[PDB]
Amino acid sequence: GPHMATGQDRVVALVDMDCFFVQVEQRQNPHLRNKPCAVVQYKSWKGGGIIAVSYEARAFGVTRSMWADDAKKLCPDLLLAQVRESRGKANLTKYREASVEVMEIMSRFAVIERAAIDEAYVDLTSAVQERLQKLQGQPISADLLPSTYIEGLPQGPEETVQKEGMRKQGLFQWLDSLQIDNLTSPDLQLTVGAVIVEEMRAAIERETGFQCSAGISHNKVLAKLACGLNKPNRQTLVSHGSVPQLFSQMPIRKIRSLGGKLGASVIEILGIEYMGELTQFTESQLQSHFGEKNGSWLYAMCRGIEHDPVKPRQLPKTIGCSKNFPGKTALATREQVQWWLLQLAQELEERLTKDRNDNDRVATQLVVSIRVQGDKRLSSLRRCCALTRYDAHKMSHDAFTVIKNCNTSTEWSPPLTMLFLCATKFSAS
DNA sequence: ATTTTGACGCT
DNA sequence: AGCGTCAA
Ligand SMILES: Nc1ncnc2c1ncn2[C@H]1C[C@H](O)[C@@H](COP(=O)(O)NP(=O)(O)OP(=O)(O)O)O1
Ligand SMILES: [Mg+2]
Ligand SMILES: [Mg+2]
Repeated sequence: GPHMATGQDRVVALVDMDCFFVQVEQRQNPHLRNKPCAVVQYKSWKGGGIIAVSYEARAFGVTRSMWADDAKKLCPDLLLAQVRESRGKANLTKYREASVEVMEIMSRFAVIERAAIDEAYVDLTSAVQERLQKLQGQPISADLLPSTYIEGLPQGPEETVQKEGMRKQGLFQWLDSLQIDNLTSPDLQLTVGAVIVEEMRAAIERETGFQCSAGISHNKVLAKLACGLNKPNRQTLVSHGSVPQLFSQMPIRKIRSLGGKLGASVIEILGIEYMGELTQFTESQLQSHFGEKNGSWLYAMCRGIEHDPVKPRQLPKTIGCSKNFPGKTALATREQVQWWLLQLAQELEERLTKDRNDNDRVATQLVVSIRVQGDKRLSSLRRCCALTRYDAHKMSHDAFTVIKNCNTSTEWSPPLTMLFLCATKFSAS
């Protein structure tokens, strides 16, 4: 009753760029704008692998991971932009730099947690408190929320036939119901959060040209889920009260962290399909099947409650470079292995030197990882060494030294299907 | 031959 | 420390 926490203490947003790498390339090349477009890496093997797809191309069925030759079978007029290749490998610098543009804009509004190259969480609790104080009892106009959806609305009792009509009808129902007079109202706090996110998204688009979607809720899992509900170029508010109906038909795998083996086990062991069905288990039952940590997390999450903080971290914690060597291209000679370690180490050196100048820090550990032909696991072996000098020849030599005894017997066997260098354990400089 | 990353958990 | 999970 009066003591049941409801996980309504925070306002959290997740901002995710729409078809991000495609938009970077469309900004650079106006010929690609408003077209079915994709970004591809490599070209010789089946036209290259698609890693990003414009919404116009998705309408034809083009997806991430498709070979470009096959995408062309679905979408003959598909336009393609190629990832830069340097030193024999795909080089993602352009997208990392565009990411920095967006992150630097978002951080003007609030503390952000960089969650991936194109998305960040925002803890808006303090900003909402401030805006509620400058704005005192003044109602919030629908004009302040021109691209916001209220999940679950409209409900109940003809513009309803088109999607913008429905959006406005749901928003009107929501705002009509709001009580602006209580500064402690969670629903009001979320609404002010959404106003701020509209401002943030407008700033991102104005200052970079890039469009994005966003979720606004009380925690990161719900913000992330909300964000995906009305992509692209829209934002979605998931209130605490919307959770029971939303979760009643939500496949377990759609919640972040449950998309893999753990989610599959939740489905298989409990014989359920949707997140809401989890409410019928005690915390102890869930802990018994999935462990203390997972059990408690699931017990709270299925009720819309999660406490994971927005971490104050705008910069990546590691800087890595990897290359796969599939099928017949697997590395089978000592010289091959050393040459590719050098290529990787040279890209890594460039990125580390820039990072040291920009961010006043230095990496102190080098992690070397390899995969052997036949092993399905991403990494077959991982070994570390000291990272004491930003020198590509030294880093590549040290990596060879730490992995050379994996070679069973001038020849390398079994052939290597992946090399990976990662700089870790940063200290201030 | 789904590539190139990145964060965090378990022991 | 080294491996495993999940993710974009
Ligand atoms: N498996 C993968 N491998 C390589 N790059 C990937 C990737 N998944 C994503 N990327 C890269 C390429 C992507 O552009 C970028 C962001 O990933 P998203 O946010 O998952 N997808 P996007 O922004 O394209 O579309 P929208 O969000 O509107 O659905 O990260
Ligand atoms: Mg995105
Ligand atoms: Mg994303």
